[PDB]
Amino acid sequence: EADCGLRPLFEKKSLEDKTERELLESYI
Amino acid sequence: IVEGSDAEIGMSPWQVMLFRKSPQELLCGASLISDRWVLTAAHCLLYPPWDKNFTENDLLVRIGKHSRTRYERNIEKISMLEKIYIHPRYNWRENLDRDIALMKLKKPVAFSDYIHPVCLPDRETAASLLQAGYKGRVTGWGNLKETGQPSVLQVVNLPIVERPVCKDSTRIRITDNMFCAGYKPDEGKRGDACEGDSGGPFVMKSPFNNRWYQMGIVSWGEGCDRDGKYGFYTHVFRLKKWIQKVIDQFG
Amino acid sequence: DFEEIPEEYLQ
Ligand SMILES: C[n+]1ccccc1CNC(=O)[C@@H]1CCCN1C(=O)[C@H](N)Cc1ccccc1
Ligand SMILES: *[C@@H]1O[C@H](CO)[C@@H](O)[C@H](O)[C@H]1NC(C)=O
Ligand code: NA
Ligand code: NA
Repeated sequence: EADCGLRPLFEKKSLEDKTERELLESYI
Repeated sequence: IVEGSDAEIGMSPWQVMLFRKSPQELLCGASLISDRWVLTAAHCLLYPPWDKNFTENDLLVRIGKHSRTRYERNIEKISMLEKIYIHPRYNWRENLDRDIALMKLKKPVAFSDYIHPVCLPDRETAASLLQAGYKGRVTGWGNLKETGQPSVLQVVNLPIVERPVCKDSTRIRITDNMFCAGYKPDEGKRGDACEGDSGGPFVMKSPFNNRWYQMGIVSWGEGCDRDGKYGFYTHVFRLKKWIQKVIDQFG
Repeated sequence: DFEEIPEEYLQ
């Protein structure tokens, strides 16, 4: 789906969940 | 999930619960990949050593859930199965090689704030993200310890582990269709999937396009959260040609 | 341990 992987309550409204930053920090 | 935390509302809207009709109980996790297709581990449906061989009419899928045991009126949606497809080279005899299955729903599920599909990786995102040290996220309603059960969906973030370390942690033959994840004893932090988390997703958020991709399926481990052991996950990209073949032919 | 689900889904 064109919209896959974009969560209505997070990415769709530009809100971040409490631990996604931990993932980002590991992507070096 | 061992040593995880409560999910936030809508944190994993592709999460699916495979539910046994009789007796009513949690069977496995799974994930929503379109309005009609659900992805899970083959061993959730077929595992002869344990006399497991479910048919479509034996199960339901429950989508949009947060609470493990509650009927989440006006939020979750319950779907019947039209057909199960198990990888034809799924190796239940030895090492769970190619531990992957698809379930086609009888009717499309309506997306909502709580129900939304995850992306499957292409070659490029897999190459970029499937690297030792990079973290993914595992979710499920499985046991909180190896030897109890959660009120709500649990989540844990875990690093992908170097292949030689995965290989050296076990006597089981590892294949290119698997990867392993978890902290090493010297890393302090911990966490793992456990019984009941089987079939659920290992996801990563691409820093290139800010979308979530399902890189793995919870497959196997020796105990749960043991020092020096790691969780093993089906390598979704490696098996994507099969996924696409099934969807193209039966979709 | 699970709350009953609507009968419509068990038919
Ligand atoms: C228990 N566990 C830990 C981490 C992730 C997922 C799981 C759940 N998976 C399982 O319980 C699977 C199903 C069949 C036996 N099994 C296992 O994980 C076995 N403990 C190890 C095994 C692996 C491959 C072939 C035979 C045995
Ligand atoms: C599992 O069940 C099907 C029938 O529903 C049967 O044909 C099959 O032989 C059984 N065992 C397998 C696939 O190992
Ligand atoms: Na080994
Ligand atoms: Na471990």
